[PDB]
Amino acid sequence: KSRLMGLEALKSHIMAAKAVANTMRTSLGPNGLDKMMVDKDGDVTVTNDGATILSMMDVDHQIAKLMVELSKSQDDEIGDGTTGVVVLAGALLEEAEQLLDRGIHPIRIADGYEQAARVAIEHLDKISDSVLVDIKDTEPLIQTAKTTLGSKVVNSCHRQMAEIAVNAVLTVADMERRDVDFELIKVEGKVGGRLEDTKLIKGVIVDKDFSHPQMPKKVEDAKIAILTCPFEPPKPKTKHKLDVTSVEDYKALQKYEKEKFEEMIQQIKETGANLAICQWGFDDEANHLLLQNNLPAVRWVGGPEIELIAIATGGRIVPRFSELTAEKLGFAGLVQEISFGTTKDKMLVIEQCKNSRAVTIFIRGGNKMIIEEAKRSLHDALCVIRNLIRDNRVVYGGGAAEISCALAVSQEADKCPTLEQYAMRAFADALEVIPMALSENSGMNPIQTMTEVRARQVKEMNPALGIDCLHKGTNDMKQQHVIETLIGKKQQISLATQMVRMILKIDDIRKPGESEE
Amino acid sequence: NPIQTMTEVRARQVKEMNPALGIDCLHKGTNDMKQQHVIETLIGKKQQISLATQMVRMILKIDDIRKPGESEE
Amino acid sequence: ADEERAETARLTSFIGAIAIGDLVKSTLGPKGMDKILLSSGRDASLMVTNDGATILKNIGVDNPAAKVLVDMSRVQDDEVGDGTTSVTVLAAELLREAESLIAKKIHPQTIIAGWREATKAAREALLSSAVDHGSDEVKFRQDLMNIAGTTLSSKLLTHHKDHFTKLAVEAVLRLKGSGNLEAIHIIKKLGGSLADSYLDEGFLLDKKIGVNQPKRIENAKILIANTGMDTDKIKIFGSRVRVDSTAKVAEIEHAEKEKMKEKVERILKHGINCFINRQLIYNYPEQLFGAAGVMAIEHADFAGVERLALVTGGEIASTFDHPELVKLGSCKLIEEVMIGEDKLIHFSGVALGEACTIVLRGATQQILDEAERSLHDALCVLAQTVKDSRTVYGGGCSEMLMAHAVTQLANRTPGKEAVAMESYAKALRMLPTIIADNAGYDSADLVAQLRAAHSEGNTTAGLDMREGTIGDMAILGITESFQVKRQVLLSAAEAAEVILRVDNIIKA
Amino acid sequence: RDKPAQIRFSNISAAKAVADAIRTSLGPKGMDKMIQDGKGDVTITNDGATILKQMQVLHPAARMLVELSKAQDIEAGDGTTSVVIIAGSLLDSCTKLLQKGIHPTIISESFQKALEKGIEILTDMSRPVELSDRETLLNSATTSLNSKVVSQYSSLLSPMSVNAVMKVIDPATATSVDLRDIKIVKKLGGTIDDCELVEGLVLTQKVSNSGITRVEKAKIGLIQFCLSAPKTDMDNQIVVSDYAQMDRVLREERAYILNLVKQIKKTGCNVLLIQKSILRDALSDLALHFLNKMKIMVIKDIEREDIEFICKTIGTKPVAHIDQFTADMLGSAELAEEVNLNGSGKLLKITGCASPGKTVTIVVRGSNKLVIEEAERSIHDALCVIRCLVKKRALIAGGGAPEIELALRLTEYSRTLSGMESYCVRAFADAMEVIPSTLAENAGLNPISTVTELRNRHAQGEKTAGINVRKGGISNILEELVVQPLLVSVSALTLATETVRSILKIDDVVNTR
Repeated sequence: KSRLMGLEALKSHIMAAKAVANTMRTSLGPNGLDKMMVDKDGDVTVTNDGATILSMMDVDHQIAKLMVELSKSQDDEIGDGTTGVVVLAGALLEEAEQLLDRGIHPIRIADGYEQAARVAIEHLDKISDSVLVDIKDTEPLIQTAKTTLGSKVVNSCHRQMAEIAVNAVLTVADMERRDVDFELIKVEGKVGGRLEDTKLIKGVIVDKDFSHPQMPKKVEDAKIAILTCPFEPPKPKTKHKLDVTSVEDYKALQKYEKEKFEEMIQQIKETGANLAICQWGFDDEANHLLLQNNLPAVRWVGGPEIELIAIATGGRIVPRFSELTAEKLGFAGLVQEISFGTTKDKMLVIEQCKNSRAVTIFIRGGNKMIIEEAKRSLHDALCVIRNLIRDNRVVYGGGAAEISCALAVSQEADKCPTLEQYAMRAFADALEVIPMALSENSGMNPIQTMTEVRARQVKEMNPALGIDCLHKGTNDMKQQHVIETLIGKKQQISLATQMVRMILKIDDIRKPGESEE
Repeated sequence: NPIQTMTEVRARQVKEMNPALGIDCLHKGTNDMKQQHVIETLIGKKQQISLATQMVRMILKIDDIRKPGESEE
Repeated sequence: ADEERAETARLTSFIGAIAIGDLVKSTLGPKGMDKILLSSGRDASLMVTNDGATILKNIGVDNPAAKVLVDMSRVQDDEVGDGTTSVTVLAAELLREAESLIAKKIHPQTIIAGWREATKAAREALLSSAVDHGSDEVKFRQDLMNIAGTTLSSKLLTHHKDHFTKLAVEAVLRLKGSGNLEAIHIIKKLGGSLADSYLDEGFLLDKKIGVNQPKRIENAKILIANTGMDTDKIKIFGSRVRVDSTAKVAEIEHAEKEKMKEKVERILKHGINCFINRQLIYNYPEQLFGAAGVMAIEHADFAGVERLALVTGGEIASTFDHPELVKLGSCKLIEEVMIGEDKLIHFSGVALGEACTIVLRGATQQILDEAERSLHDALCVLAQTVKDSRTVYGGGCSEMLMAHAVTQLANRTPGKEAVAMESYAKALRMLPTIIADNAGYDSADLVAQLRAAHSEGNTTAGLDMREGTIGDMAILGITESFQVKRQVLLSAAEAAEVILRVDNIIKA
Repeated sequence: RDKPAQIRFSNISAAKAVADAIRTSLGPKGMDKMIQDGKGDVTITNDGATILKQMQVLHPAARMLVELSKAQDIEAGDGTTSVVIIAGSLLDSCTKLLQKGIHPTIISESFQKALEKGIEILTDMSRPVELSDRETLLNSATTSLNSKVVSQYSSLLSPMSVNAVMKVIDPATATSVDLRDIKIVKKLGGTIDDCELVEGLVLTQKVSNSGITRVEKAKIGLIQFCLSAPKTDMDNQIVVSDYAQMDRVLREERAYILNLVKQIKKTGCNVLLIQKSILRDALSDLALHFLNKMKIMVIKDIEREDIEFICKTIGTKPVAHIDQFTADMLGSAELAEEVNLNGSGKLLKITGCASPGKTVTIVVRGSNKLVIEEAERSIHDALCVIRCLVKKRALIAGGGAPEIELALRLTEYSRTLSGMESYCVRAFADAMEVIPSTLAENAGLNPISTVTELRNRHAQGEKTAGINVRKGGISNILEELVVQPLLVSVSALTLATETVRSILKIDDVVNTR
């Protein structure tokens, strides 16, 4: 194989770094123009989302490696911020060429990017120190879910989504805990609904319902019998499923399998519950018996969901039918089979007003692209919202923060006479590329457009108002309500600024060429 | 359109012959030879009839195309 | 992954719908030209296609941008009807419009609202010459009739047009508040009739009567059966395998012939002379069922008695085991109607009721296929003509009016995007242009004049590009429900601005 | 795009290239072909009429001419070339109009104009014939049979042609009396004179031996079952692991069918049409012996059309299983006959069969195949040329001549129409005259003599008269003893007319996914 060093590597790193910053820059923000992306499979994905673009790209290099990696630490915690962290890393790398071309060693600038990465996140700190409680922040949660639902263009009237993300974060992730819960938030949805068909389910919706509507739709508080046990074909994991191969076998199994389920569905109710959640469902034969034995219960519960309805409800674990006991049961504040407004989306909810250990946002949509349109949008909302419901620290987005940063950055950059005097100043120059590439997408000349904000910063020297991010012509950060959590913007940088510098410290690469990923 | 224009005074020949009307060579709204007041000397067109088939016959006349390698000066 | 940057992406955005649009813009518009599908990737074939999807889907759509419209234009056709050829050309128009504006170095975003807002005010100007024709039922008749004949047009239909413009409106004038595809029962076969079709009294069914069965059934009370017999009747003992060797292989066929006989026990219990079921029986079975003396009809169609039960007022049900799990159907006759050489067992309980059977007799399926869609398309445009009885002037006259207004608008409306609105307005008059030379006529004057001419208020007077003439859109009958035209405006305007805003395409 | 423009030209390229050499028509002209095929297959080819259908071409534009070939023949039976060769005349005008700049739709619509104006004149010239009387039936058969294989055997085949249609003849004139009703059954043995037009349903059914269903009250049945037996329909409890186990089930199979064929014999039906549908294989190979043992004609899985001929013509339907005897929906035949001419040949005749005033059956007979052929094809067009008269009566000429008469007189319509199409029809109007020129074209050297005069002569003979390609010389072409029914060319006109505008209806070629 081969070892490429210095300028070779220098042209190995920024090269693969430069192009993917470009696909996202015309994808950048709400005006970022979406990208249809098609697999070898005949697939089609219209993506302005970098992480989705990165999920769409298997493209090959340590950069393309780190890129698919870098955004998705921003996309879960903070959500929105996925796009800027990469494109700006390229812009930083875009600079380091000319800046090493000035004869400043890549590690001579390297600290200067991070050194001046301080002022930006430090300047972000200055923007809005506000932190609001759930019931107060819920408007800023949806006011940010104005923006953080905005980029996917599923936002207004989706204040449903915006509000269901308010409680979904609060329900499981506390405000004081500030340990991220996207794991105990259950992201859920189904095709055939509608974007405006939207709900936050507090407990667990199990997809299948009671074996009949001829038995009540409603199981009361708790009494959920947690069951791994066949009332339909078991398909056990220890042996293999086979069915009856003989004529006398359909005779006896029909007669045998009925009276046991008669006994067992009674034995469930003997052990007791108004709901038996079975990993292995009721058959249609066992359905009429759940009717005949006069018990409500769920037929099908997921193999994992038998843990879910156990944990997510806090319901005390009943492993199986043989472990059935009265004191151990799955729990509910109530149990319903809920039509969501489109009977196509129909679930049996085990709902938690007692303890929700998995809170379920249930989105709906005409199809899957539309619910995912909502969900990743709801995600980034739910993300920033959770960030904000932890600490409501916000910042006016669209770069007017960075336009205010870059000036203060490059100034405070010059203060250290060390060669990063200049190098940190060039760092600030990169802070201006995202609203730039946004102003491109906005239909505006970013050059003049930023200088409007520059002038506005010359006016303000912090973002309050700003330029367009959505394309309107009312140029505001505050009144347009272009606002991001103050956290993730700093996290964008922290993710954006070092990877460059980290790639700066690693130019020594054994490769025949870039494509090794 | 020439094809279109032809079809009209064509249809006119079904209507009318040797007509005081015709196409508009002046690119007018009226297509005539009279409201156009376009004309030639009945000499001229007849004199013009003379020449066309005169070269047609003329490229025929002899059997002799034989040249030094020069049929043009 | 293959990264497609904007240079070819916008370009590929343009080529996809244009390269198919040219094919359908022949078919679409008025008729000076069509698509003759010359078919070989799959076969040796020669086809004549006015259908967009038959042009779209048969040919390789593999362009990721062509994927959009071939997917999106079909739905528009699958929704309101005749949207394949529409959403394709109209966005392909915009692709040309974008291309210049692209080549003019203009933000696609700047082009978005420029078209997208222009889409509205055009749909608004579309709503202007949209003229409600619901006045009387005779108006609503001839509205639907003009509209039914509107979607059928620019397509090859032999005897179809004049009969369904009766039927489609017939299906409408019975349901009153919608049209009936739930009622019209399309029955296709080989009858030797060219396109010739008719409203079928009751519903005919195709079987040869023979063996011992007398062919005609009189005073027939049908016993509705949702479950018949295939060959062996299915119940507890219904299956056996005795085969230990090659003799039993031939001897197992003989064992199941017994199972045909026990089927008689079930039907003889019900007692009704006429037993009509879903599942067919064969001629050797006909021996056992016909000698039983009761008349057991095989393959009696669900939608057929669904016709009856609706019109006869009775109940067609599901899950038939014993006679009363479905309310007994009442027909006047179970008869055999002989159409040419055909023998068709024909159930007549009612005539031309609010559920009709429609017998489609043709020697070719493709015409019967494209006849169904244009019927499937019209009734939808007729069912929305039940809702919106505005029939907006078609044949490009709508394009003109919208092109004139939006141009007038772009003049004042933006300070910049007057680029795209007129560009939008330009794409409007496009669809008119391609077909006038197809009559030989000059679109330029037309789109210049007749637009402004009828956008100065001749709006009824409009484009006959079959004759290449200026004629009345209402009187020529060239016009259609305000929805479908706006509906074919919705997707195509949306179809273009998607790949317009697409500046990169990943390819795995 | 350029592709839309070139492909119609590329269509006009491959298509028009084919339809032209498609005229050597008639004549002893041009050297015979041993055609190595597109796959390398050596084939000796002659007589363009069949060489039409024979032709293997590629591309959409070339095959529509085979499609065009197929069209005229089945329609009339006459003028197989007449429909195609004029597609050479069509695409003449087409390009020149596309070279004139005329629009495809106008060139398309130009096809309909000349067509209407053409069917005008061809009927104007054509001299009406009576399709009821034996006379022009014989005469149109005559000239056709004079252009068919046997001129000598055109004699007896003529009443067998004339009576065949007159069997199926419909009141006065109408387009009817198809060749499907006619069942042409090749009978080995006999001669062409021995070819026999039979009034009733005759079958091509060929079963074992003779005396088999020669009897009286021999009905011809259709059975959509077949007979039973253990190891036929009824069960076997015994299984064969052993040749001895094989024997007792076949013995019990044979013994039971022997009773069933009695029940077919007592049915009055001495021909069952045994379903090609196979139950066990249905009718046993052990059974065929037994049905034939009762003088009942069944060959294993009887030829399906015979099943439909008995359905169509006779009205026979299946019956109950022979175990039940028969419901006797088997149609009414008091005679079904196996005729051996010269003591040879298998022909099932159903006499006394139900026939619906139609299904006349010519039995084309001969000791050779060629003998049957020379008869069979000749009578066919004689059947056709009379079917032609019945369908559309009178007569025009033959060999393309009267089309030049149309061509002269159509240019006059091309004079009147006063449109672009008046020129377009005109660009086509005289493009018709290429046929007799190209008919006489292919035989030789020092070429140019007769060709323009093959056109010029007719216009000299003016509007009534022209040269007769078959007998030579100028006259009224419609009767030199040169005729085809007025149907044949007006049938030839529209088809090629139709098919060519499709090329213009082509915006651009494609290829399916």
